[PDB]
Amino acid sequence: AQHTESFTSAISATAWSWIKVLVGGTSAFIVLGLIATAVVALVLFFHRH
Amino acid sequence: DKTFPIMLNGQVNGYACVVGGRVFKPLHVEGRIDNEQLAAIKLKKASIYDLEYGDVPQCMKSDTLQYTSDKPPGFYNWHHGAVQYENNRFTVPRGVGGKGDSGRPILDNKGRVVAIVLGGVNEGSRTALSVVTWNQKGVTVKDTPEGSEPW
Repeated sequence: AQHTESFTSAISATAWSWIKVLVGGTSAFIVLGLIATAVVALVLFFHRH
Repeated sequence: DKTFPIMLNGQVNGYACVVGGRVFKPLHVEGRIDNEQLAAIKLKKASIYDLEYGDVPQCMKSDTLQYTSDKPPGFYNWHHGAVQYENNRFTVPRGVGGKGDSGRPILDNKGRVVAIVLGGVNEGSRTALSVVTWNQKGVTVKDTPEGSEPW
């Protein structure tokens, strides 16, 4: 072979979109509940006074 | 009023109060209620707001009514005496404030329960009670003064 092989040689554009959606699917659900966990703690702090 | 206590190894270490529809019990005490009808209830643990289950049948519900809004700071009824504070609890004298007196309700002049004691053993010459109540719109809140050991 005249060329050289790298780590990202076989990764296509359609395959790179799947691993950036599945990574983004977990990051969307994690920050949805993490915001909502601190939202009700603000109401529970504001409920007393 | 009807207030069934909690038995553990022959001594009484807590009290369980009954309001309209629901049955109250402090989390800090361990033991079995003397009412065998109340032992079959599936009481569930919760946060500091002390949520339990009123799974009692129809024949004895609404023993007493919980006190609504528009709270004055005047006279209030208590089992060992009287309390006269709305934002806080009154500096009741000694005798009351020992051990195993948790769960006793605080009633009004019409027999309506306003608060349930949980702590505040002794804070010098003035003793403050850590109770739960409703602040403005019926939302259950928990007020705790400084240095309130579980009583």
